[PDB]
Amino acid sequence: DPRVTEILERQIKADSYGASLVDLYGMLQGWEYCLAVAAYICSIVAGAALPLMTLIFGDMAQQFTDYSSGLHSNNQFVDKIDENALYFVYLGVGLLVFNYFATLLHIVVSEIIASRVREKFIWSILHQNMAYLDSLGSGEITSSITSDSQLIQQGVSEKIGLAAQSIATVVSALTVAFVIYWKLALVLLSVMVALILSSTPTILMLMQAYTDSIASYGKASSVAEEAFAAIKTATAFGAHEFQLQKYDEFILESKGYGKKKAISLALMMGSIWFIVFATYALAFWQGSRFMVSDNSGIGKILTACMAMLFGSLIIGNATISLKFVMVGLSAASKLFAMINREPYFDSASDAGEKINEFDGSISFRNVTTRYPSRPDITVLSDFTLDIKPGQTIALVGESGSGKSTVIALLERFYEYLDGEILLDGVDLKSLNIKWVRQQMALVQQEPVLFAASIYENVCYGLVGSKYENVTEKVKRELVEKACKDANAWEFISQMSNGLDTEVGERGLSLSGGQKQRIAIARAVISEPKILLLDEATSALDTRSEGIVQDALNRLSETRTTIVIAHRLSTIQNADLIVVLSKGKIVETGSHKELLKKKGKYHQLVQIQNIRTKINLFLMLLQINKGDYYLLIPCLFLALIAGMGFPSFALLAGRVIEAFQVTGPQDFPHMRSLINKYTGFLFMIGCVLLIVYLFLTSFMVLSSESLVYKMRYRCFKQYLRQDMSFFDRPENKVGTLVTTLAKDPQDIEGLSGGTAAQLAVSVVIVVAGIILAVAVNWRLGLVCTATVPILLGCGFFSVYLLMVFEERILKDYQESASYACEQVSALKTVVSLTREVGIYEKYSNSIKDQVKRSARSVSRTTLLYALIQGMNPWVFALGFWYGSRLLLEGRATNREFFTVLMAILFGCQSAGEFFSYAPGMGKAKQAAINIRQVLDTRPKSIDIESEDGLKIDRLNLKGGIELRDVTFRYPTRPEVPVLTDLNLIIKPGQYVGLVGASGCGKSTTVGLIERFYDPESGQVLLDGVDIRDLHLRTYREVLALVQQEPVLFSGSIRDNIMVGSISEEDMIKACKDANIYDFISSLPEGFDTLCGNKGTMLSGGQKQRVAIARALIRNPRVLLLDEATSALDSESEMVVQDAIDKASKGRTTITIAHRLSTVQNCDVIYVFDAGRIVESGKHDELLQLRGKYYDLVQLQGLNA
Ligand SMILES: COCC(CCO[C@H]1CC[C@@]2(C)C(=CC[C@H]3[C@@H]4C[C@@H]5O[C@]6(CC[C@@H](C)CO6)[C@@H](C)[C@@H]5[C@@]4(C)CC[C@@H]32)C1)COC
Ligand SMILES: COc1ccc(CCN(C)CCC[C@](C#N)(c2ccc(OC)c(OC)c2)C(C)C)cc1OC
Ligand SMILES: Nc1ncnc2c1ncn2[C@@H]1O[C@H](COP(=O)(O)OP(=O)(O)NP(=O)(O)O)[C@@H](O)[C@H]1O
Ligand SMILES: [Mg+2]
Repeated sequence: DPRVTEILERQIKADSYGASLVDLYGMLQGWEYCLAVAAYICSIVAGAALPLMTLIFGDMAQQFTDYSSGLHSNNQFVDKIDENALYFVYLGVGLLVFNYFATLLHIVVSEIIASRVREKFIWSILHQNMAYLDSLGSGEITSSITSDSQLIQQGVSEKIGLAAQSIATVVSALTVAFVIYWKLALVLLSVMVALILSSTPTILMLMQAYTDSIASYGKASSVAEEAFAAIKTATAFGAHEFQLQKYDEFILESKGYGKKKAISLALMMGSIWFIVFATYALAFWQGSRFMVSDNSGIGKILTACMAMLFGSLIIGNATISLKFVMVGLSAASKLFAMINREPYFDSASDAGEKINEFDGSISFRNVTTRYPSRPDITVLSDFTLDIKPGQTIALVGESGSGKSTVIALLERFYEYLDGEILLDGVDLKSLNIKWVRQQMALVQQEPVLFAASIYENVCYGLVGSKYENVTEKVKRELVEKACKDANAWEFISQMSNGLDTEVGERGLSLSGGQKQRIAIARAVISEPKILLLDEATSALDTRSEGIVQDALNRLSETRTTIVIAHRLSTIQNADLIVVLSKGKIVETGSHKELLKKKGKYHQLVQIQNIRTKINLFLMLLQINKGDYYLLIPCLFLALIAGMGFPSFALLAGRVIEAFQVTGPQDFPHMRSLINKYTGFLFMIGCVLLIVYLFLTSFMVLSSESLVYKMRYRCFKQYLRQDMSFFDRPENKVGTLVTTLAKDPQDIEGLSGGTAAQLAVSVVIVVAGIILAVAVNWRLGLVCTATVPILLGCGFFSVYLLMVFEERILKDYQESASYACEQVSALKTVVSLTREVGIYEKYSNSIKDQVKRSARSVSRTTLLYALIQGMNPWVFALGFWYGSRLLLEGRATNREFFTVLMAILFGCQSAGEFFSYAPGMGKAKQAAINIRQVLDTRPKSIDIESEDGLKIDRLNLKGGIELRDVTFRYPTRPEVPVLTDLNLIIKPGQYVGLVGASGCGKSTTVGLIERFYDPESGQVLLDGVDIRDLHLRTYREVLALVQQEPVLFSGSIRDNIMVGSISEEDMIKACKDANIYDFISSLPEGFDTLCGNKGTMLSGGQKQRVAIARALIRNPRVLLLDEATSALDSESEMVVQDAIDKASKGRTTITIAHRLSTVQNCDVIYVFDAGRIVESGKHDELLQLRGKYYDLVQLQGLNA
């Protein structure tokens, strides 16, 4: 027990890992480290040189004020201005150079790190033991290959460079502000820190609201998942409003939390602007108060104020960039957990022995095995067997005996706890695993061919052979010979290219017969010593089976072979047959020997013989008409913003002019002016605050509303679709749930909030331009011509960042798809030992991709650096022109700084709208997908349409008639299920539809319920076609009891009343279902929760609840689609008691696999390939000695 349990956990134990940036940045080797260092240095420099613009602005402001006061001569003013303009030019050039190098080197280093991570991941995944790989959920490895490596690459991409730039900018801004003027900087820092620690409550509230909304939509998404999975039951019982009301109850909680989200976002975005203008006014006021003692001047006050705000504003950029770093580290924590895990079997190394002159003899001695997933069941117990060279052995038995467990033990996929497996007397645990797998050839039931030429697919089996590295002509001859010996040359010659044709997604797609023969050729070409045939003809068509079986027999006449045959006629001439029952060998010997013993083999042969004998924005705005009451004020607060920012610029210009003091004699007057305007700069600062407290709020509210509708309607548009919509491969339950999660959420980027923000930004930009032109037309015209440049730069910074974000995902697609292809077929890869070749191909692909990607990036990084450096040049031109204007008297210091602050506000307000650009990158896509979903309408089976003859209960006879019905499943229209089916149920008949499996007897339920319409033919209820009846009332007449009982999450009373068409009909139905006793025995009454929690119920009680649900509506036609073909024998009797009572008094159509139930049917119909072969009662069918007789004999033997 201790050793066994330790082995079973160690085979599957996935140890966790906590990754950091040390692990990610240690992927560099040697001279690559310098690149990383260089990148960071550049980033830091590109962040430290940015707040020097505040220094140069302060110096130019001081020069302008001094010249206006009359302190210095024209020549001095011109020379100083020109020197400051040169300083802007130098700063712009430096910003360009360092931004280029920082971005390029960060991207290159991220490419290198992620490529190393990808290589290590694929190498590690390929060489894990199969037990761990099976444990990994479906699609986990492919998601780690495709969508977890991009996150790692982003975490160390230019995003971390921008985070470092933001931190450096904050540090440098604080340093500049404290070095130039420390007293005012200290006062401003104290006030800002106080106002931030005072806004910590609002941030906490916003994060809480986000978390609560996420949880509420998680509950809503669980309701959506259960409805889609149980869409048949909901369609049959008309539970399309019940599911929608359970969904709407949870997407109305998300709206309630979105109202807190809106309030918190409005408060936070108002606090951020309160800090801005409060600091501005306080800086100017306290600087004037300190000037009466320091003579600091306007320059130092402006430098300190600008540096403080600059530093604070960039804190937001650091947080957004650091989000990517945190997400990347979490993805690394995942990928490094798997990369570091050591496999249970050391197949990567070359440790082990290699048998020379391998004969091909195998020996199992008391082999015992328990799978790691289920450590309590012994799948294989005391397995003993000896296979001499040349002996073809056959493993037979019922499903779950453990036949494929022997092959899994041989191939080292799983570990055997006790016993001993010997290859020519050498223990299997002391042999090289890759060599062991090379000495065998595994031919599975489902053949896997990879996306390559048939020549390459066949050569995939030459790994580790003596012919692995030979001249290509010898390889071509070998492939030709192997394809001839596999009966594959015949159809290969027919194809145009021949051996070079590409079998895979791209190129021709072959039938199982061709794919299986190519797999046989790939197996034979290696000349194996042991052949493992695991049902190589199980899924094959009967006609194809002949050619392939011939190939398999010719292959296996001369090698040690272990045949697991689905058809026992193929293994009659096997040298030895072993019968397995629950992992134990019951008998072994020749065909004639076992038959004379009349044991399990005799029964299996008899059953086989019997079976053989029987056989865009305006659209969403129009949808959300409610936003019309959130767009009447938003065009009035915008007007207020358009009259508040120009006023703010005017006041700022007046305050700067007030500082034109020649000496200490002007300090009193200045102070008075400073005071007065600083009052207005507050009174107009608060008004705008109020606007933000409303405006942002409305934005978020609007968005929330839209999302809610885009959820509700979308769900209401999925429940409307007919079953053919849900049969399509794309419309999986998980896919539809993910679409409901994503698209309604993502369409929030083109809501009324975006329109309001765009309108506000446009109004502010236009108001700034108008104010600048009115104040001084000579200056406003240049401001009008610099604003297009200053806005394009701000937009294209975001656009190029988006391009950098998209490149990572769009570039590693030709290579991630290859890895997902070779990993989705991982047992085939492992058994061929194609692990090294796949590693070499994938590594070469991504190594080429790195070199391509660096040169791809450099071109865009050039433009990004140019845009980043553009701003100081614009400021230099503006200041030079302004100084030339003050020279000629055509402008005033007040007018110049009013224009400057106006264009500053315009560019800061238009940069709020550009941050919406990434969102509209996805929202647009979402919008078009949602429009298709809303427009999707079922062809004929529509529940919402009120067109059709309604049914009258008084005249409702309840008879059914399928007249000349033929039907094909739309997914596979080639294969017919029903052909020319003529069938009649008279009213009140208890009819049973028995038949061989695959006869399409269960499709009659779908046709009567009108899940589908017949391709050609008619279905009539009481002489009236069902296509002319109202679907809702028709389905209310019917009732359905499915094979596996479905109970939607909720109380027992709710599930039982789903089929209600008074609290006493429900009791009566529960009594008729023999379930009321169990209900009264529950801790509570009918309020007990069943779905997904509460008192769990057995299959019998679930089926009885389903029967009561069907019974409440008092149906005239009860459709029992194998209501007991899921129950154990003991439970089946009470469920059958419930079923028999329901049949009395109404038309009942029972499809049953256990023909004991249908023994009391008035008329029994037997199906065969979709047509009614035999009809009549039980005794007459028995006397007929036909297909029903064979079925009852088969059921008697099968047990
Ligand atoms: C699951 O959660 C998902 C998440 C939900 C929202 O999370 C919030 C977390 C806090 C965070 C990052 C958010 C918005 C504004 C951010 C603030 C701006 C302020 O600016 C400063 C500096 C400048 C000052 C003037 C004002 O204060 C900072 C101290 C303040 C700040 C950086 C503190 C952190 C805030 C988003 C994202 O969803 C898209
Ligand atoms: C022109 O291109 C851009 C220009 C500026 C920006 C920066 C965006 N700003 C940080 C938005 C500031 C928002 C904010 C408000 N309200 C604000 C701050 C300062 C402002 O003037 C100094 C301001 O004027 C409206 C607004 C604060 C809440 C932060 C980005 C740009 O591209 C994304
Ligand atoms: N990876 C696994 N983890 C746990 N149990 C497993 C695993 N694989 C198979 N089993 C169970 O082990 C038993 C034997 O499985 P298996 O060896 O596949 O039998 P089989 O006779 O080859 N099946 P079949 O090919 O359908 O006739 C059954 O109970 C299986 O459900
Ligand atoms: Mg099997």
